Amino acid sequence: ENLWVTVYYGVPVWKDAETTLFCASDAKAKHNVWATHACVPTDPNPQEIHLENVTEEFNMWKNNMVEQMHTDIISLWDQSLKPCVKLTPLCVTLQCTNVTNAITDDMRGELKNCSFNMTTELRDKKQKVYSLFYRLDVVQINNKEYRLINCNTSAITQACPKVSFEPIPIHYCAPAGFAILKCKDKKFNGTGPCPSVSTVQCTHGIKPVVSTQLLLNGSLAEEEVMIRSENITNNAKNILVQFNTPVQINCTRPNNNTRKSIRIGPGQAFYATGDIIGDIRQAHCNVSKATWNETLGKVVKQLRKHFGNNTIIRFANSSGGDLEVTTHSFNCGGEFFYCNTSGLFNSTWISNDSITLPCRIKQIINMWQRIGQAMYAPPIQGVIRCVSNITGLILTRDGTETFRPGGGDMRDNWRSELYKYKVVKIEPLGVAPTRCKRR
Amino acid sequence: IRSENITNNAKNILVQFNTPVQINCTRPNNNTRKSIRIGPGQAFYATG
Amino acid sequence: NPQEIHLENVTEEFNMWKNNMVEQMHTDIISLWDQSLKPCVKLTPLCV
Amino acid sequence: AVFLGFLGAAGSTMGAASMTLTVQARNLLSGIVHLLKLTVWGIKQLQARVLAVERYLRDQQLLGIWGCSGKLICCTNVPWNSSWSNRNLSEIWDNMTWLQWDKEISNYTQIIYGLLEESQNQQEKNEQDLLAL
Amino acid sequence: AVFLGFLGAAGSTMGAASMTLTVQARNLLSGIVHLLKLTVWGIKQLQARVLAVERYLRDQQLLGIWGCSGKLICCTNVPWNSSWSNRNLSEIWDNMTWLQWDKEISNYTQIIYGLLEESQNQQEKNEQDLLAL
Amino acid sequence: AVFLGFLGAAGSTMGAASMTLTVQARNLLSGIVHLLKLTVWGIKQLQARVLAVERYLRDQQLLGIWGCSGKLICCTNVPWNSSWSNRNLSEIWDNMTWLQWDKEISNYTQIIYGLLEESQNQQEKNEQDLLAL
Amino acid sequence: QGQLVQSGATTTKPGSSVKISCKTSGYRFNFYHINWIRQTAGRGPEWMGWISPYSGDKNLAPAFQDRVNMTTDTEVPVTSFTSTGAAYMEIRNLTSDDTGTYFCAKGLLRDGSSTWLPYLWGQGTLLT
Ligand SMILES: *[C@@H]1O[C@H](CO)[C@@H](O[C@@H]2O[C@H](CO)[C@@H](O[C@@H]3O[C@H](CO[C@H]4O[C@H](CO[C@H]5O[C@H](CO)[C@@H](O)[C@H](O)[C@@H]5O[C@H]5O[C@H](CO)[C@@H](O)[C@H](O)[C@@H]5O)[C@@H](O)[C@H](O[C@H]5O[C@H](CO)[C@@H](O)[C@H](O)[C@@H]5O)[C@@H]4O)[C@@H](O)[C@H](O[C@H]4O[C@H](CO)[C@@H](O)[C@H](O)[C@@H]4O[C@H]4O[C@H](CO)[C@@H](O)[C@H](O)[C@@H]4O[C@H]4O[C@H](CO)[C@@H](O)[C@H](O)[C@@H]4O)[C@@H]3O)[C@H](O)[C@H]2NC(C)=O)[C@H](O)[C@H]1NC(C)=O
Ligand SMILES: *[C@@H]1O[C@H](CO)[C@@H](O[C@@H]2O[C@H](CO)[C@@H](O[C@@H]3O[C@H](CO[C@H]4O[C@H](CO)[C@@H](O)[C@H](O[C@H]5O[C@H](CO)[C@@H](O)[C@H](O)[C@@H]5O)[C@@H]4O)[C@@H](O)[C@H](O[C@H]4O[C@H](CO)[C@@H](O)[C@H](O)[C@@H]4O)[C@@H]3O)[C@H](O)[C@H]2NC(C)=O)[C@H](O)[C@H]1NC(C)=O
Ligand SMILES: *[C@@H]1O[C@H](CO)[C@@H](O[C@@H]2O[C@H](CO)[C@@H](O[C@@H]3O[C@H](CO[C@H]4O[C@H](CO)[C@@H](O)[C@H](O[C@H]5O[C@H](CO)[C@@H](O)[C@H](O)[C@@H]5O)[C@@H]4O)[C@@H](O)[C@H](O[C@H]4O[C@H](CO)[C@@H](O)[C@H](O)[C@@H]4O)[C@@H]3O)[C@H](O)[C@H]2NC(C)=O)[C@H](O)[C@H]1NC(C)=O
Ligand SMILES: *[C@@H]1O[C@H](CO)[C@@H](O[C@@H]2O[C@H](CO)[C@@H](O[C@@H]3O[C@H](CO[C@H]4O[C@H](CO)[C@@H](O)[C@H](O[C@H]5O[C@H](CO)[C@@H](O)[C@H](O)[C@@H]5O)[C@@H]4O)[C@@H](O)[C@H](O[C@H]4O[C@H](CO)[C@@H](O)[C@H](O)[C@@H]4O)[C@@H]3O)[C@H](O)[C@H]2NC(C)=O)[C@H](O)[C@H]1NC(C)=O
Ligand SMILES: *[C@@H]1O[C@H](CO)[C@@H](O[C@@H]2O[C@H](CO)[C@@H](O[C@@H]3O[C@H](CO)[C@@H](O)[C@H](O)[C@@H]3O)[C@H](O)[C@H]2NC(C)=O)[C@H](O)[C@H]1NC(C)=O
Ligand SMILES: *[C@@H]1O[C@H](CO)[C@@H](O[C@@H]2O[C@H](CO)[C@@H](O[C@@H]3O[C@H](CO)[C@@H](O)[C@H](O)[C@@H]3O)[C@H](O)[C@H]2NC(C)=O)[C@H](O)[C@H]1NC(C)=O
Ligand SMILES: O=C(C(=O)N1CCN(C(=O)c2ccccc2)CC1)c1c[nH]c2c(F)ccc(Br)c12
Ligand SMILES: *[C@@H]1O[C@H](CO)[C@@H](O[C@@H]2O[C@H](CO)[C@@H](O)[C@H](O)[C@H]2NC(C)=O)[C@H](O)[C@H]1NC(C)=O
Ligand SMILES: *[C@@H]1O[C@H](CO)[C@@H](O[C@@H]2O[C@H](CO)[C@@H](O)[C@H](O)[C@H]2NC(C)=O)[C@H](O)[C@H]1NC(C)=O
Ligand SMILES: *[C@@H]1O[C@H](CO)[C@@H](O[C@@H]2O[C@H](CO)[C@@H](O)[C@H](O)[C@H]2NC(C)=O)[C@H](O)[C@H]1NC(C)=O
Ligand SMILES: *[C@@H]1O[C@H](CO)[C@@H](O)[C@H](O)[C@H]1NC(C)=O
Ligand SMILES: *[C@@H]1O[C@H](CO)[C@@H](O)[C@H](O)[C@H]1NC(C)=O
Ligand SMILES: *[C@@H]1O[C@H](CO)[C@@H](O)[C@H](O)[C@H]1NC(C)=O
Ligand SMILES: *[C@@H]1O[C@H](CO)[C@@H](O)[C@H](O)[C@H]1NC(C)=O
Ligand SMILES: *[C@@H]1O[C@H](CO)[C@@H](O)[C@H](O)[C@H]1NC(C)=O
Ligand SMILES: *[C@@H]1O[C@H](CO)[C@@H](O)[C@H](O)[C@H]1NC(C)=O
Ligand SMILES: *[C@@H]1O[C@H](CO)[C@@H](O)[C@H](O)[C@H]1NC(C)=O
Ligand SMILES: *[C@@H]1O[C@H](CO)[C@@H](O)[C@H](O)[C@H]1NC(C)=O
Repeated sequence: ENLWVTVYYGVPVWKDAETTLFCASDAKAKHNVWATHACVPTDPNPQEIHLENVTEEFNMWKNNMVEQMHTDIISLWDQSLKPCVKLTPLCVTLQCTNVTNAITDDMRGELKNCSFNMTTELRDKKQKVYSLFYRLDVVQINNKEYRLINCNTSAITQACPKVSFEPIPIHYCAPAGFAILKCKDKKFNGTGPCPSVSTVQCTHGIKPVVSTQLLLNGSLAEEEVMIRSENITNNAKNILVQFNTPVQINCTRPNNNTRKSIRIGPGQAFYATGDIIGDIRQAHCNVSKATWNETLGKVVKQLRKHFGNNTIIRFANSSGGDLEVTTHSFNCGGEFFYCNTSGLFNSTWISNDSITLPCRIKQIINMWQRIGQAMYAPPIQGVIRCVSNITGLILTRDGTETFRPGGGDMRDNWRSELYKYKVVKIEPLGVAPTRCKRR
Repeated sequence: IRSENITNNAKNILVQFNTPVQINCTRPNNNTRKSIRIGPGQAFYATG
Repeated sequence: NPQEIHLENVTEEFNMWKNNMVEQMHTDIISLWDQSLKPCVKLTPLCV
Repeated sequence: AVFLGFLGAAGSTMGAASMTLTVQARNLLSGIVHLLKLTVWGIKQLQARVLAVERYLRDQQLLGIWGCSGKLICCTNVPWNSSWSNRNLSEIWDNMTWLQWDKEISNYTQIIYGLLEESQNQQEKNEQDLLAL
Repeated sequence: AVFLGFLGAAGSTMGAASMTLTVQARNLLSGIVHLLKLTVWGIKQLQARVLAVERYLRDQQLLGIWGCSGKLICCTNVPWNSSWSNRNLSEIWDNMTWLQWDKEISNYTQIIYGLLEESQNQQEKNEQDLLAL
Repeated sequence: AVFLGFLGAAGSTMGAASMTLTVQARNLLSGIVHLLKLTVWGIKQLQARVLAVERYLRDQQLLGIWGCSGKLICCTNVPWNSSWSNRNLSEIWDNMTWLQWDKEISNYTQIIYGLLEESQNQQEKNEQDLLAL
Repeated sequence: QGQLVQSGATTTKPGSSVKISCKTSGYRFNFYHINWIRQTAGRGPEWMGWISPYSGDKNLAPAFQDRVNMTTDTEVPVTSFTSTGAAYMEIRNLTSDDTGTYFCAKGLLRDGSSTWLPYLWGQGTLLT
């Protein structure tokens, strides 16, 4: 009856918002391209507070964190490439032959032995030097004259070889007065009201692994194998499936490579591919045919929940596009693999040893956003072999169903890890009536 | 009319109208821009 | 007026060999030189 | 006892959450947010630092122009206009949560913030007129 | 009523302006000043943000070491030395404006700020000596 | 009188230093720390500015959640557990300095900061229950 | 708001055991108890018992102590404050003297001295 306004400072109420999210990382110390040394050390006690009775609305497809990580990663690469060697003198006419012929017909042109004139430390004196280049990095002229793949579109820079491409777990954190909300629902769709909710000062460790088709080294579901898309009934919206069991994939570039330093100027050094010690073999990836068949069936079972227990779905290989999107392209040991994937999506399923993936290698990779910039990955010495799990996929429907892979948008990778998070802002001020009066 | 020392001839006079006197300008030549590749990713735009 | 306040009765531990100011001045001076050399003439054509 | 943690009583009743206000009060400025390098992570952190102190003082400023400086629970002289919410006390403090309460009182939140502002400008004018003897 | 707006009573008498202090109190930290890009407009805005919070807390710090935390009108125990201004009350609060008043009291403004500072250090020492029983 | 200056009584007894608290209170935010140029000295100064306001408000925040907003010497209702220090008053306030006192009480400083925090959350809950009549 | 749709009004004969359903909408099913009330024709209205859709803790009158099984399943979130739930009612050593109209009613408040009080009722169901 006698009710006055009563002010409360520190009430558990929040609203959705967008904010700058800073990074955290664990102590490990060279320097990676992700600059995780320049982040605040993560707490050895990642405090997670459970929000009893709370139910929040989530929407991983309007989430702002993925739009910020997609830009942070790109800013991390541009920052790390700035002080490295510009390779504009390499955009010069190349005299190329095949390296060590007589193996398997049109697989000796897969990599070339190329010699060219080049600037020295003295601006007036030239040098004829030779290097090995993969076929995916050169084009003809129309004689045995070639040129770098990028010289008509982009300028080129080689990554400083002291920088590591190895992904390091990154923790995104909300500033003081903000919050991260986790959806602890073990069968969460990515959108809609989530029953179990917890708040965290920082997200879990997220390795910024940029892969195609197959999601690598990612986080796993705890039950079933979820499938996430905004409009699944729309064939133009990518399907982000996520396994609960990790299907292991082994990759290797078996050629024992040599890095030969070349002085292209005062203090400027281009790292050419010298020669190959031992056999000239084929880069490839293995994945257990048993586990892949099992895990490919789990996706079929959950794909039925959106298309019917009676319908038939089929897996086919990519339908074209740029090379990065038609193949399982990723980074392994510093070299950029581009793996033909037809041996993984060549299967039709009824209503009710290992397989090997032939991979080619590129060195002059282009930026995925703008045009006019491309990086030269320096050649890695020794033998390369990386071992990782496939934890998800990026599929595409066509409208008997058929599903094929793809997905050249980097933020689809971050969606697969930031789906369970949401950024809100604390509003600790609250007014409410009670029979209390000042003085 | 505005100046700091109007009695000084070396201080510019900043007059300001109350009515706007309209001015029309034109370059009537119909020009063409021709892109020229002066390097990898570098393009100079010449007057064709 | 460089104000200096005397701390009567106080006795502190010093260690100029673990001091952080010298590690910051050694880096500030180097950053001052790099900042001041950035906009100046590159002499790569002189390497001839 | 209980100690639900930071925002732990977000789903609890308004009266129960009104006993754990220091939990959310101390976490409005600390967190984890020593040189200032202007890198992609450095400019990021610097913004996260300045934004936190800004929003903290905006609340403390309103808490000041209402006579609630340094209070978690202050009472005012502004009476409750029933057009804000005709709900009874026992169906608010033992029923609703602070989230849904802010959802329905959000319209009149700017009206209430003005009534408290002049009630404090007039209370301190009366306190001066009383100590003038 | 009136509501002259922000600084609206700058030409009014000191007693009339002394009734619209919340108007200028709330506009000391808000204004319009979400990512921190370091552009020519970004470094500009970032400075405008840090400068505002700095000058705000310097005032609130002095307001604190005088025992006036969260007050628009606090009274002190420092009596008025007539050498500051021998003007009478009715010829100040019904006559002068706050601008010209600050013009003539500006000399002794540093003297007054010290008298209030130790009067607060001694008042809180007396309050402790009184609650010791 | 004396006026030992900023930190002048750092070697004095705790009772003597407890009479010159405004000396160190006013030097927590001013100093010498107008455009923001991002040079090697500019990014430096900008950090020195933001760090000072951060550490200042962290103290004032703790001073707030204890009911000591704007106080140099506030008293609490948390009694002194002798396991913190069994020393007598006359052998503390007329003997020890604040530096060595912080050296031996440093262990339990986090324990004490919690007892004052809930004593203030319960005191303001009792003050509301008393003005409800 | 709040709605509590009840099951059908079908009838059996003594010795059996029937199940009564109560479907809720427009409110958080877990935040209030679920009561079962009986309006027999040859007796004053009787409170059978309430159950917690959150804590699972049930409490019945001693007249129904070992003769009634009360169960509720977990809710389905619709919005941040709206869910859908269900409550079930059973009788063991059943006769024809237990005839009347049966209602389901949710609790009043979430805390205090009148937490479980039947505040929002269903349309009722006719029995044998
Ligand atoms: C991802 O998936 C990929 C695909 O699965 C996978 O790729 C695999 O990579 C590995 C390694 O990179 C490959 O392994 C190689 O295998 C080669 C072939 O090995 C098989 O064949 C030989 C020879 O077979 C003839 O001889 C036997 C009897 O010896 C007969 O029974 C046969 O029928 C056949 O003879 C008839 O047929 C011939 C033509 O077909 C006729 O010419 C002939 O007249 C006859 O008619 C077998 O001996 C092998 O058996 C061995 O392996 C079995 C398991 O299969 C084991 O039980 C046991 O260990 C056996 O020893 C096998 O069946 C190998 O040549 C090769 O190893 C040699 O080469 C490498 C480099 O080239 C050397 O470093 C290495 O040391 C080996 O050199 C020895 O052998 C050569 C060949 O003679 C000698 O010249 C040499 O001097 C040396 O001799 C020394 O070792 C001998 C034994 O090792 C010993 O006897 C000598 O005394 C001496 O000490 C290598 O192992 C594999 O093929 C790939 N997979 C496929 C499908 O190709 C990849 O790994 C996966 N993982 C990733 C990428 O991470
Ligand atoms: C999340 O949301 C849910 C649902 O809203 C909240 O659960 C509700 O909490 C309130 C507050 O605690 C409850 O109100 C109380 O109800 C009890 C009645 O329960 C007693 O009776 C049981 C059967 O007779 C008995 O078995 C219980 O004893 C123990 O057994 C259970 C077994 O599960 C155990 O879980 C219990 O914890 C007990 O240990 C139980 O004692 C009633 O006694 C209370 O009244 C007292 O308290 C009030 C003030 O709170 C006071 O005014 C009274 O005078 C009296 O002193 C009080 O009314 C409610 O029953 C819960 N369930 C609902 C509403 O469905 C939960 O708290 C929320 N959590 C968070 C973190 O937000
Ligand atoms: C800017 O600066 C100017 C000049 O300094 C300020 O104008 C002065 O304001 C003060 C405060 O309001 C005035 O003092 C008051 O004077 C009135 C006397 O005026 C009355 O008499 C008129 C003739 O008899 C009569 O016609 C008036 O009635 C209406 O008509 C005029 C027509 O223009 C209309 O404009 C008026 O507004 C009236 O509506 C008028 O009533 C006197 O009555 C006042 O005394 C009362 O109030 C004081 C406290 O304020 C109280 O103590 C008394 O007991 C009594 O209750 C008061 O003395 C002054 O006359 C104005 N003019 C000057 C000084 O030349 C202006 O306010 C400044 N504005 C700002 C925004 O700073
Ligand atoms: C640094 O550290 C040193 C050492 O700890 C501190 O020096 C000590 O200061 C305290 C506080 O002032 C002293 O305690 C007082 O002692 C006097 C006794 O001294 C009197 O007797 C002398 C001989 O009889 C006499 O000559 C003195 O008179 C003058 O002469 C000397 C000549 O050097 C001159 O230096 C003096 O300053 C005098 O002007 C002197 O009067 C005693 O009288 C005091 O008691 C009064 O005060 C207390 C409260 O303070 C009150 O409770 C009493 O009732 C009484 O009113 C007081 O006990 C101590 O003697 C000093 N020396 C030590 C401990 O060895 C120094 O202060 C520190 N400085 C800083 C900046 O931290
Ligand atoms: C790529 O092509 C270049 C051609 O420019 C190859 O370089 C040349 O390789 C030959 C054969 O190895 C070298 O000749 C050798 O010289 C040594 C030293 O006297 C001699 O002992 C050998 O018998 C042989 O004659 C030649 O010097 C070398 N030229 C240069 C400029 O290095 C290169 O080997 C090819 N690389 C690959 C991987 O195919
Ligand atoms: C997925 O995660 C795994 C594990 O984090 C990655 O495996 C790691 O791969 C790197 C390089 O491929 C290995 O570093 C190498 O170590 C060897 C042995 O010392 C050394 O010879 C090389 O020069 C290089 O330093 C690293 O040891 C290895 N870690 C483990 C635990 O196996 C894998 O690369 C990741 N895959 C992707 C696509 O990110
Ligand atoms: O951030 C990027 C970027 O475009 N990417 C995509 C490629 N990438 C991979 O890991 C990868 C995955 C599959 C096949 C090949 C490469 C890392 C991030 C850049 C930002 N500035 C860049 C620049 F100035 C030159 C070249 C690049 Br590449 C970038
Ligand atoms: C790749 O080739 C290099 C040489 O080009 C090999 O390096 C040799 O390794 C052996 C180890 O037993 C050393 O004794 C030699 O001194 C190394 N030579 C040089 C020039 O460094 C390397 O072992 C080869 N890697 C593989 C997997 O075969
Ligand atoms: C990928 O390679 C790894 C190791 O290079 C294989 O894992 C090994 O499996 C054998 C089974 O015979 C175990 O004895 C080893 O201990 C495993 N090694 C490690 C490091 O765990 C794995 O089986 C390979 N997978 C595929 C698909 O080729
Ligand atoms: C300037 O010249 C351009 C061509 O150099 C003219 O563009 C033509 O515009 C007509 C519009 O009727 C189109 O049908 C043609 O296809 C255009 N030609 C080209 C090559 O684009 C343009 O109209 C000229 N502008 C003026 C003002 O005369
Ligand atoms: C490389 O080998 C392939 C197949 O033998 C041949 O078609 C191609 O012309 C060769 N290129 C050179 C430069 O020798
Ligand atoms: C280098 O330049 C000379 C011109 O003097 C030319 O004859 C030669 O073919 C060039 N070398 C290469 C590898 O292009
Ligand atoms: C995702 O799951 C929620 C669960 O309530 C459902 O409402 C929504 O329609 C689903 N969306 C898609 C695209 O599957
Ligand atoms: C991928 O492999 C299949 C068979 O292994 C082959 O038919 C197809 O042409 C390959 N695609 C590319 C782009 O190399
Ligand atoms: C500008 O106008 C003011 C009006 O008072 C006058 O005092 C001043 O002398 C003028 N200055 C010039 C340069 O005209
Ligand atoms: C409530 O507020 C309205 C305007 O929002 C006002 O007209 C009315 O008089 C107020 N009533 C009470 C009782 O405060
Ligand atoms: C006024 O201040 C002067 C110094 O500024 C001082 O000498 C004088 O005693 C003071 N008088 C009063 C009455 O406060
Ligand atoms: C002192 O604190 C200890 C724990 O640190 C506690 O067990 C003990 O009861 C306390 N005693 C008093 C008198 O406060």
